[PDB]
Amino acid sequence: NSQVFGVARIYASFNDTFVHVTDLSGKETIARVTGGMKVKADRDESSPYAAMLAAQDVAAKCKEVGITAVHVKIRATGGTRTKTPGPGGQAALRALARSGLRIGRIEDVTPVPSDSTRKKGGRRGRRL
Amino acid sequence: VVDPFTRKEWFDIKAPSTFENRNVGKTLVNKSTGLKSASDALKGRVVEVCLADLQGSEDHSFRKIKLRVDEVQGKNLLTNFHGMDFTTDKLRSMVRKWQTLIEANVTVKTSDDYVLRIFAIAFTRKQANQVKRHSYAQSSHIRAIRKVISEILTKEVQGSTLAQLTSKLIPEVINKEIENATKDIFPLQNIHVRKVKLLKQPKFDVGALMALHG
Amino acid sequence: VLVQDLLHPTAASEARKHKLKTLVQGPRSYFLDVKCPGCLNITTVFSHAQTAVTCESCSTILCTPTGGKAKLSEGTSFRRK
Amino acid sequence: KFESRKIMVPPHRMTPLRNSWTKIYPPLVEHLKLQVRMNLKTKSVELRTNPKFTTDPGALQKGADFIKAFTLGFDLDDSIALLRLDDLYIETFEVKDVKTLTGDHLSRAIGRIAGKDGKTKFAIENATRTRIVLADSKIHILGGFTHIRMARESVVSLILGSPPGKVYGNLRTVASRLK
RNA sequence: GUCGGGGGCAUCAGUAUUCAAUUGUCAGAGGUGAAAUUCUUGGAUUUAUUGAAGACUAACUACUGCGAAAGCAUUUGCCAAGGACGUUUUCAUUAAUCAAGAACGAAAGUUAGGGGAUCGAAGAUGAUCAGAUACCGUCGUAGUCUUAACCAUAAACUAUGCCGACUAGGGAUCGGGUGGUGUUUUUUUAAUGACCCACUCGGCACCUUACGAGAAAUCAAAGUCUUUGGGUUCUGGGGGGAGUAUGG
Repeated sequence: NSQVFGVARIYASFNDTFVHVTDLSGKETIARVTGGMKVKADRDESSPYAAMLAAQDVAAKCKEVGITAVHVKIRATGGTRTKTPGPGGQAALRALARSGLRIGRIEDVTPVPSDSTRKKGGRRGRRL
Repeated sequence: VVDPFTRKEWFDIKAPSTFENRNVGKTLVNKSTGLKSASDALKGRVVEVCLADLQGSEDHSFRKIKLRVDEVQGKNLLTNFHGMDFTTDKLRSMVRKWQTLIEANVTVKTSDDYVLRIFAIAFTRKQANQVKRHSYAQSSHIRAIRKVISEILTKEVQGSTLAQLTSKLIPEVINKEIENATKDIFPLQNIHVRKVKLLKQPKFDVGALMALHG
Repeated sequence: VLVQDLLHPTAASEARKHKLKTLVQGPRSYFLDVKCPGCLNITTVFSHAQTAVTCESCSTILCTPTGGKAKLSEGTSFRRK
Repeated sequence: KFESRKIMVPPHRMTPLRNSWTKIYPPLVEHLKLQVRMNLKTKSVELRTNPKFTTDPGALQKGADFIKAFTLGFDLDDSIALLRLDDLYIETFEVKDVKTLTGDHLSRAIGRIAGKDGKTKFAIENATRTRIVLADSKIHILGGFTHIRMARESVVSLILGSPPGKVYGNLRTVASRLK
């Protein structure tokens, strides 16, 4: 068909971002290895350099089939931390726009929870 | 590991016959060796997409469908209805500073040896004559709204089949027992019914539909 | 307050202001001498009743007790004082 | 055929939205040929495009953030920079993640971020070249990736504790070489 | 009649949490300011499905509501009391505090058990360069959660013992009581509910000119005290030495 929909994640985070492009199911992970292939550095990856170019690891791997339209999908961590579309998590929305992979969904899969377990740290600070 | 080349064909997905758009797009199937792995991947899979696709309405209806695929018929896949939820886009855009949420749940062995868990949430209302900042029910009436909604999700699943539940949602005849048989307490607005979790089929039958073919 | 005795104020200003705070004490509620629809016998229930009146002819519960004042069953003829 | 994004509006941001309409579409609908619909009862911020409303690849990416970033507390002035850089991003906090904060400890560790008459907030408005909004716990940053690294390390100790003058006295060890 | 995130006994749901498996997989992630600590071609981590445990009910969450205090926020059933309010019901002074005496008691800690999910004082590791400063990171016995019991410590603070008297001045609150030839969906103009204008007592608050104070920040009580006395209980006498020695 002309509109053969896929589903593309984003995985908004720091220190890297992950790209998980298979279609509609949890099988075979077609345009997926790990979206951190594209630096020569230690951690310089939440900058759009292992992030905006990680969608160009799959810009050629999506067109192993040739699919035009996917479902974009912001994802947070899943847990208890700070959870939003962040600086590594616009970039997988950035480069999928400019690579011809069309715009789908907004489902930030994370708990905005009704519980909160014993978090990472003590009374003197968790994060920065 | 096994046969790393010919894991490639395209099988589509047929919508359950109560909706409009059957042919909703091809997917890459990797199984030519053995049609139980091409059955296990096609007898229980939640394939969630929008209700904008199925019924036809410009909202991704907020209501996207857990849609458990059932059976194979040859290059086309037999399906029924499994469940539904609210996406956080409309669920979170409502909560003002001064209202009160009302929560409910009903689980009951329903009519096919199926156990349906329906979540339905309600919201208080600044009435058109309301000059309060707020709307808090006189918290027995926070209970009394929650205890008289308790009959509506009971009868409207005790009387229905698996087909009629989604068909009582497009003008929401369910609401026309919500807003006509719990309105007798406090004003409510922007009220909905949330989730259709059929998690417990405590009986899984054998399975040969032949009537929801499409 | 400037020059008036408090036998000589504006009178009804403090009259609804919570009975005992008034210049002397005078109770809030009232008496009623009313007759049921079952006997036409004058059955004096108190305005702020606490007792569910069984009829003197029937067994009908001709009032329902509520705080503040009670809630009668309709059919009671009223008149003044 | 039709091609759509869709977003709603949180209802504490409804009230800064319907009075902020008159000059958000003339910076959008005379350059970006589209149409959007505001209303009063369903809160639908509906923006969709077409092949006839040119479907070039990098055109559905940064044009939404003229109002999608207005809704998170920012103004209409800062968020045009999405269409200037490929390293201009956002940052959203959640204040109950820095520590286990409760009570007036979430008011004695908010007031020491804006400062006395905004004079710590204005001081961060000359350090990281950002905009930062205090809703209650929403704090949002339009920086540029190394600015928000030093904006995440700008509220390193504004909450958990060091004096605010020592944000430029003690933390000048971090606020110089501003690796 | 209300009221009720009040307290207690069972049931019970949540986003999911991490842990466990199936299942999908095919060469990177991890932090901190630079960095240093680990898993996997005998399958990584971003996928799809079912359980144990605990947490708290996130947003609605305040000009909040309550409870002796410590305290308490999602349902349903169960148990008394309380608080308010109404009453032309009953005792007719049964009363206030408080030497002695007795309950309760956060966090932490103390014995004997249950789980052992979450992080994690100590600790075992990697740090890592002189003390840009040592903030980092990772696992973590106990502990956090409970059961039969202690302990009797807080900035247990509104830094103000408890019963009295009056005054300001307010628009709201919440718990009760009322209905304007009082305005609309509709019980039928003011019904379920909720309203403008008024009125009452309960709890939580605010800010004005400060009459009164205070040395002063400020306080409608930290007042009515040199114009010194409504009632009652426990403390303080310069700094230390010192809440130390000694004894009970």
